[PDB]
Amino acid sequence: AKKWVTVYYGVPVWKEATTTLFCASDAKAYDTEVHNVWATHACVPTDPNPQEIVLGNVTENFNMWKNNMVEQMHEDIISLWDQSLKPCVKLTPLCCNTSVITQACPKVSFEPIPIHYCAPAGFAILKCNSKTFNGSGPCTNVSTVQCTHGIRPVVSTQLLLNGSLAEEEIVIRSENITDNAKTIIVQLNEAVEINCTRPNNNTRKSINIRQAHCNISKARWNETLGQIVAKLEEQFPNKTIIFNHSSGGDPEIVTHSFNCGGEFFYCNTTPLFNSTWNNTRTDDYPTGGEQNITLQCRIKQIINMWQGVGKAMYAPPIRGQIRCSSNITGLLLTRDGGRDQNGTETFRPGGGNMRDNWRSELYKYKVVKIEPLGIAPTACKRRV
Amino acid sequence: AVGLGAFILGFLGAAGSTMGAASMALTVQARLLLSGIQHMLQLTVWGIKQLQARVLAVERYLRDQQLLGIWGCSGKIICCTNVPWNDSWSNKTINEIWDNMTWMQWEKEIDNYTQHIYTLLEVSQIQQEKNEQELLE
Amino acid sequence: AVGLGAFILGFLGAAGSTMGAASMALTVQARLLLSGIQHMLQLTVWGIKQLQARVLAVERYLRDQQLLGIWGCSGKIICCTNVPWNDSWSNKTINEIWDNMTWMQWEKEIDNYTQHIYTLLEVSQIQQEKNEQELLE
Amino acid sequence: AVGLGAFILGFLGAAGSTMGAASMALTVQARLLLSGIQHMLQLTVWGIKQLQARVLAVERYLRDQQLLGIWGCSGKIICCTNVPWNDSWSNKTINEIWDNMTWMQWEKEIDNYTQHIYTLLEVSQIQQEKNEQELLE
Amino acid sequence: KKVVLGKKGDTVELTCTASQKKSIQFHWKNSNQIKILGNQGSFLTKGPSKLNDRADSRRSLWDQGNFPLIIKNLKIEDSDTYICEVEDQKEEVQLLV
Ligand SMILES: *[C@@H]1O[C@H](CO)[C@@H](O[C@@H]2O[C@H](CO)[C@@H](O[C@@H]3O[C@H](CO)[C@@H](O)[C@H](O[C@H]4O[C@H](CO)[C@@H](O)[C@H](O)[C@@H]4O[C@H]4O[C@H](CO)[C@@H](O)[C@H](O)[C@@H]4O)[C@@H]3O)[C@H](O)[C@H]2NC(C)=O)[C@H](O)[C@H]1NC(C)=O
Ligand SMILES: *[C@@H]1O[C@H](CO)[C@@H](O[C@@H]2O[C@H](CO)[C@@H](O[C@@H]3O[C@H](CO)[C@@H](O)[C@H](O)[C@@H]3O)[C@H](O)[C@H]2NC(C)=O)[C@H](O)[C@H]1NC(C)=O
Ligand SMILES: CCCCCCCCCCCCO[C@@H]1O[C@H](CO)[C@@H](O[C@H]2O[C@H](CO)[C@@H](O)[C@H](O)[C@H]2O)[C@H](O)[C@H]1O
Ligand SMILES: CCCCCCCCCCCCO[C@@H]1O[C@H](CO)[C@@H](O[C@H]2O[C@H](CO)[C@@H](O)[C@H](O)[C@H]2O)[C@H](O)[C@H]1O
Ligand SMILES: CCCCCCCCCCCCO[C@@H]1O[C@H](CO)[C@@H](O[C@H]2O[C@H](CO)[C@@H](O)[C@H](O)[C@H]2O)[C@H](O)[C@H]1O
Ligand SMILES: *[C@@H]1O[C@H](CO)[C@@H](O[C@@H]2O[C@H](CO)[C@@H](O)[C@H](O)[C@H]2NC(C)=O)[C@H](O)[C@H]1NC(C)=O
Ligand SMILES: *[C@@H]1O[C@H](CO)[C@@H](O[C@@H]2O[C@H](CO)[C@@H](O)[C@H](O)[C@H]2NC(C)=O)[C@H](O)[C@H]1NC(C)=O
Ligand SMILES: *[C@@H]1O[C@H](CO)[C@@H](O[C@@H]2O[C@H](CO)[C@@H](O)[C@H](O)[C@H]2NC(C)=O)[C@H](O)[C@H]1NC(C)=O
Ligand SMILES: *[C@@H]1O[C@H](CO)[C@@H](O[C@@H]2O[C@H](CO)[C@@H](O)[C@H](O)[C@H]2NC(C)=O)[C@H](O)[C@H]1NC(C)=O
Ligand SMILES: *[C@@H]1O[C@H](CO)[C@@H](O[C@@H]2O[C@H](CO)[C@@H](O)[C@H](O)[C@H]2NC(C)=O)[C@H](O)[C@H]1NC(C)=O
Ligand SMILES: *[C@@H]1O[C@H](CO)[C@@H](O[C@@H]2O[C@H](CO)[C@@H](O)[C@H](O)[C@H]2NC(C)=O)[C@H](O)[C@H]1NC(C)=O
Ligand SMILES: *[C@@H]1O[C@H](CO)[C@@H](O[C@@H]2O[C@H](CO)[C@@H](O)[C@H](O)[C@H]2NC(C)=O)[C@H](O)[C@H]1NC(C)=O
Ligand SMILES: *[C@@H]1O[C@H](CO)[C@@H](O[C@@H]2O[C@H](CO)[C@@H](O)[C@H](O)[C@H]2NC(C)=O)[C@H](O)[C@H]1NC(C)=O
Ligand SMILES: *[C@@H]1O[C@H](CO)[C@@H](O)[C@H](O)[C@H]1NC(C)=O
Ligand SMILES: *[C@@H]1O[C@H](CO)[C@@H](O)[C@H](O)[C@H]1NC(C)=O
Ligand SMILES: *[C@@H]1O[C@H](CO)[C@@H](O)[C@H](O)[C@H]1NC(C)=O
Ligand SMILES: *[C@@H]1O[C@H](CO)[C@@H](O)[C@H](O)[C@H]1NC(C)=O
Ligand SMILES: *[C@@H]1O[C@H](CO)[C@@H](O)[C@H](O)[C@H]1NC(C)=O
Ligand SMILES: *[C@@H]1O[C@H](CO)[C@@H](O)[C@H](O)[C@H]1NC(C)=O
Ligand SMILES: *[C@@H]1O[C@H](CO)[C@@H](O)[C@H](O)[C@H]1NC(C)=O
Ligand SMILES: *[C@@H]1O[C@H](CO)[C@@H](O)[C@H](O)[C@H]1NC(C)=O
Ligand SMILES: *[C@@H]1O[C@H](CO)[C@@H](O)[C@H](O)[C@H]1NC(C)=O
Ligand SMILES: *[C@@H]1O[C@H](CO)[C@@H](O)[C@H](O)[C@H]1NC(C)=O
Ligand SMILES: *[C@@H]1O[C@H](CO)[C@@H](O)[C@H](O)[C@H]1NC(C)=O
Ligand SMILES: *[C@@H]1O[C@H](CO)[C@@H](O)[C@H](O)[C@H]1NC(C)=O
Repeated sequence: AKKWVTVYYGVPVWKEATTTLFCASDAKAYDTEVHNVWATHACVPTDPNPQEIVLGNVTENFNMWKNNMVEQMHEDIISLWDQSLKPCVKLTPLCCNTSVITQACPKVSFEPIPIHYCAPAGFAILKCNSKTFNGSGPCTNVSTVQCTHGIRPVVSTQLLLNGSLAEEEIVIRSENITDNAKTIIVQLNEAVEINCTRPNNNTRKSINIRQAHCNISKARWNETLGQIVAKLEEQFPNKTIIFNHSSGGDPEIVTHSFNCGGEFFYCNTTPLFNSTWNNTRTDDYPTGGEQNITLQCRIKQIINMWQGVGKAMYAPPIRGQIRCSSNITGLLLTRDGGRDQNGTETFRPGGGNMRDNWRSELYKYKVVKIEPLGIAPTACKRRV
Repeated sequence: AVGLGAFILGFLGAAGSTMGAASMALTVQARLLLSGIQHMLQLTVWGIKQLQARVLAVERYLRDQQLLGIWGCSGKIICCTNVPWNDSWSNKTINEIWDNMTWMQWEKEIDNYTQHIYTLLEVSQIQQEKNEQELLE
Repeated sequence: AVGLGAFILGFLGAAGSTMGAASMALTVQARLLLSGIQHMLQLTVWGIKQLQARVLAVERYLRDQQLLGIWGCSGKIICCTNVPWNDSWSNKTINEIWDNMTWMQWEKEIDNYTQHIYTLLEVSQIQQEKNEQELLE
Repeated sequence: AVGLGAFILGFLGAAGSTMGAASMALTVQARLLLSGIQHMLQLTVWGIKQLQARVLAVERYLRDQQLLGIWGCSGKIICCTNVPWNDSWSNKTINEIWDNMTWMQWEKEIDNYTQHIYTLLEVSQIQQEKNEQELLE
Repeated sequence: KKVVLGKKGDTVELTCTASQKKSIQFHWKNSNQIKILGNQGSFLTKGPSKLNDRADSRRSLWDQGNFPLIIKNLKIEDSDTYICEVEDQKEEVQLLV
């Protein structure tokens, strides 16, 4: 009638763990392009027959802002870039003198390959399959996989490109939606195409070639904001939603940015974020009939690096045509709060922290280890 | 079987099942098991990765089966000891725990005591060995 | 050894040997074992196939060694139970079976009773466990 | 653990440690383990070679664990028997052997007697089995 | 609060610190919770503040666990409580002009 201690082995219990993940990708390895070359000696071929097992009635606490899978992706991408898109001059502080590297800038083809992260033997990845998962709550539909979906390592600010879309609705995720010091990641359930180009007809100016433009469907952009606003309205029900331009700081934050080949496209996004929303409908995007929002873009040679503090110079632009066709799949917004915000909330483009870009894709995954040895009370006794 | 829980070393049951239900399911499956009633490089690469996972699980299994001898539980999936539950570790009854909780919830309920309990189990085994050798004289 | 029978899980003897002869041969070989006294792609492919067969046999072996605990025979190659033979299952004597029959012939002789016998073995183990826990009070 | 000795089946300790020291170290490590507290063809080739070594060690381990049942020591890393030391095999005391010698030195000290001892162990087990079955009547 | 007094026309360096030296996100806000400066990745950002054309930071020190806010050309209107947010901890310094 006494309760006795019983040791059980093979108990289906797991704990959070941090291990080194490996990767896989559909690299071709003969295209000379940077990601295919990197992937050739970094990642393995993908799993020809991946499997996923749904765990019935399992509730798991996920937290996208404490996810160590992010750190590994961050480090792999930095190495990918440093081994490829080499600047002519790399200038960094050393504390505080400067360390300077001078080296060649060959031009290379540069286009992302989706990379799958895979658990090593002894580890497994839990995936949250809820379509409404907000990044930090419990997930009630959890499955086990070895590998993640492939993620293209697109490096950008303000607007997240490519990667993936939400299943049903725009989902707004923030560690603390009210502290004004977190990037709000807005995942869209529909992509908005952005077409950027410099169509081989440029000249040079001196005393241009560094001039390009991007076309955004007007109808899709305005519809997209209306849906974002509806979700923001629910979060902030008595306030006006204002989309404004960026607040200042380094050009990589102030303007959008992306990289095609060696072209860094700093683009003025003011035309996308200049409006005041009343409930879910407004003006400030007049129905002129053009149906094309155009951004002015520049190609720069001296840029601030995203992988650390410092500046770097890249060789001047390609004389032919540059074409990029991307999917806007999400936004990085920050809030303008404060004691004097008398009935309004202002949202501005943010980003610059490449970890936020990677959290927007890795938020559904958690790495765990199995701990099969457990103890529970019983009614049996050992004979002694 | 061995695939329960959707993983090797998930042997005793599905995650999400109660502790009690998992035990009953295990017994039924054990009876059934004893009654007895397209080519690419990536196949090589993943074949090796799959074998490494399986070999490792076997090595860990065998190691733990011998390590548990330190508490007098070697060679077992389910053991039984002579250490009293001590009440304070958990105020729930046998039926409350086994009928309503799953294994993860249970471990969360008592993970502030498992290092203490492991120590007590070792001490009991030492005393049992000592007593037996004293009797054999 | 483990290659007897020309297969893994053919451990107890050569196919075609009598049951008795196989047992004696096994004992002799066990004593000897303890006394202790060209590159092509297909090598990769078949190396993996061979490992898969070996890993699988080990996993099955270990699983069955634990499943048999349901009859009180865990961790054993040769067990011993307290269930009477019941005569009707086979009218042959111990020497007739062990000296003249091989294992396949024997299984053919009694395969109309093994599901019945398996049930009886489980029942005996349950009663044995119950009795021991009743005594320990 | 299992990597002690720098090899599989070096389980009981580092080569060069004394027999006594190795035993103590093993106990400590066992407690810790239970408390729980770049792509080229040659990767394929060596991945297979590594798996073959690991699979083989497991198969040998399991085989020996069952073969030792012939002396009444199946399923064990450390056994205990009822065969007297007989003095002449080694004139050293328990402390002299365990405190100062390593395992290789010890085997060198008595390798003229191990075939004799193995025979004695088998004989004792046979007599023990016989006695138990005679008692059970 | 730490109190630092400057004078109209001067430059003042106010600081936040960390025990960890590198890759630390921090923000500076005023007493009305308006952002002035902050670190996004490796980049310096500015908030919607009256100090945007005067506030700056020595980026080279960020990997030393030192995250200064520098206000150039101080005015009497800048006297306030400045709040550091570094990692999990907060710090407050009062600036008088
Ligand atoms: C989101 O995903 C999409 C697709 O899923 C990505 O879009 C791709 O972006 C790349 C970047 O440009 C683009 O690649 C070009 O395709 C052209 C089709 O034939 C190629 O001709 C071109 O190669 C030339 O330009 C490269 C520039 O660095 C050179 O390195 C290369 O050697 C070639 O250069 C020769 O030709 C040019 C012609 O003007 C000449 O000037 C040079 O001197 C030289 O002679 C690129 O391969 C893809 O086609 C895009 N895909 C699609 C469907 O459009 C998108 O970028 C992702 N988003 C982000 C932000 O990454
Ligand atoms: C909004 O911007 C888009 C650009 O993304 C405009 O679409 C482009 O419109 C031009 C108009 O001439 C199309 O040119 C056509 O190209 C085909 C190619 O073979 C050619 O045969 C035709 O004679 C003509 O030159 C261009 O293809 C088209 N771009 C795409 C991707 O379809 C769009 O028209 C702009 N909207 C408005 C209202 O202007
Ligand atoms: C190919 C890889 C295969 C896996 C190999 C795993 C090897 C790991 C060995 C771990 C040993 C743990 O540590 C040791 O375990 C044995 C297990 O009986 C215990 O031994 C205990 O049981 C045995 C048999 O019941 C008794 O003879 C002994 O008197 C008793 O103390 C020791 O008291 C303990 O110190
Ligand atoms: C890496 C892969 C390794 C292979 C893993 C194989 C796992 C398969 C587990 C099958 C479990 C079968 O089912 C269970 O077995 C244990 C085995 O002791 C039995 O347990 C029985 O023996 C133990 C120890 O002797 C006692 O503590 C228990 O009181 C008694 O009932 C259970 O009564 C039975 O329900
Ligand atoms: C996938 C590969 C896995 C590895 C497989 C290894 C198989 C090797 C089998 C070797 C058998 C050695 O030989 C045999 O062992 C068993 C082990 O209990 C001994 O059996 C002894 O123990 C058992 C259980 O304690 C009793 O039921 C039996 O009465 C007693 O004699 C036999 O007396 C001996 O003849
Ligand atoms: C939990 O998530 C899984 C994964 O999306 C859902 O199962 C999928 O359901 C679709 C429906 O057509 C199938 O096509 C998929 O093959 C299923 N996937 C798997 C892995 O089984 C599942 O239904 C979700 N469960 C709940 C309760 O929402
Ligand atoms: C995600 O949703 C969960 C709810 O499913 C939120 O967690 C709740 O937060 C409120 C805030 O006071 C608490 O009172 C609840 O108890 C929390 N519930 C649970 C189950 O923890 C969570 O904060 C949301 N996360 C995000 C990033 O928005
Ligand atoms: C989210 O951010 C808000 C704003 O900083 C936190 O709430 C503040 O908590 C401090 C703690 O002393 C209070 O003094 C403030 O008055 C609070 N502000 C408001 C507006 O209530 C909030 O706790 C944060 N939430 C989480 C989960 O960290
Ligand atoms: C991006 O959009 C602009 C318009 O906003 C496009 O320029 C127009 O193209 C049509 C096509 O015949 C011309 O008739 C218009 O006069 C152009 N407008 C101007 C102001 O010049 C531009 O071509 C689009 N970009 C791409 C790549 O097609
Ligand atoms: C960017 O270019 C793509 C094509 O590369 C445009 O998509 C095409 O738009 C025309 C417009 O009628 C459709 O008929 C085509 O079927 C579309 N192609 C595909 C593959 O869907 C896209 O609209 C361009 N973006 C913008 C903003 O104009
Ligand atoms: C976008 O943000 C800017 C910066 O705060 C706003 O501009 C300020 O508007 C107030 C309104 O009285 C002026 O007093 C400030 O001087 C303006 N700042 C600057 C630098 O001129 C701007 O109005 C915001 N846009 C929207 C749509 O609200
Ligand atoms: C983005 O483009 C807009 C133009 O649409 C720039 O805004 C202009 O900045 C000049 C600077 O003195 C002002 O005089 C104009 O009145 C502004 N125009 C409007 C419509 O406000 C804007 O600065 C550009 N932003 C970036 C980051 O380049
Ligand atoms: C916000 O930016 C948009 C970018 O399109 C501005 O829209 C243009 O406004 C001018 C004003 O005469 C029109 O001629 C253009 O045709 C509009 N563009 C399009 C694509 O229709 C918009 O006016 C700006 N809003 C505010 C409040 O300044
Ligand atoms: C919509 O406009 C009316 C006009 O007075 C204003 O009162 C109301 O607050 C506005 N709502 C939003 C969300 O801007
Ligand atoms: C979005 O486009 C539709 C097209 O008719 C227009 O009516 C609506 O007002 C637009 N939204 C904004 C914010 O202008
Ligand atoms: C944008 O999303 C659509 C959705 O199917 C996809 O087909 C298209 O290829 C995507 N574009 C890019 C650039 O990935
Ligand atoms: C989940 O709950 C349902 C409710 O009937 C049950 O049938 C199912 O077996 C449960 N799954 C697990 C793992 O217990
Ligand atoms: C466990 O039982 C002992 C018996 O005296 C008691 O002293 C001890 O406090 C109990 N443990 C806890 C956590 O109460
Ligand atoms: C333990 O269970 C008993 C049952 O009546 C209850 O009274 C007691 O308060 C429980 N202890 C705690 C700490 O809840
Ligand atoms: C087959 O029969 C011959 C007859 O002498 C015997 O020697 C041999 O061992 C037998 N083989 C088996 C498997 O028993
Ligand atoms: C087995 O023994 C029992 C003992 O009463 C007997 O009733 C039963 O019929 C026997 N089995 C067969 C197949 O005869
Ligand atoms: C069983 O063996 C005995 C031995 O004399 C024999 O008389 C009897 O007929 C046998 N039973 C059957 C069914 O052959
Ligand atoms: C070798 O001797 C040194 C002497 O202090 C000792 O510390 C070390 O552990 C010894 N190594 C082994 C394997 O015993
Ligand atoms: C072992 O003990 C027996 C006991 O009589 C003895 O006869 C035998 O000689 C001893 N062995 C050796 C090697 O002396
Ligand atoms: C065995 O040890 C004893 C201890 O005194 C010693 O006298 C004897 O000579 C030793 N035997 C041999 C062969 O050395």
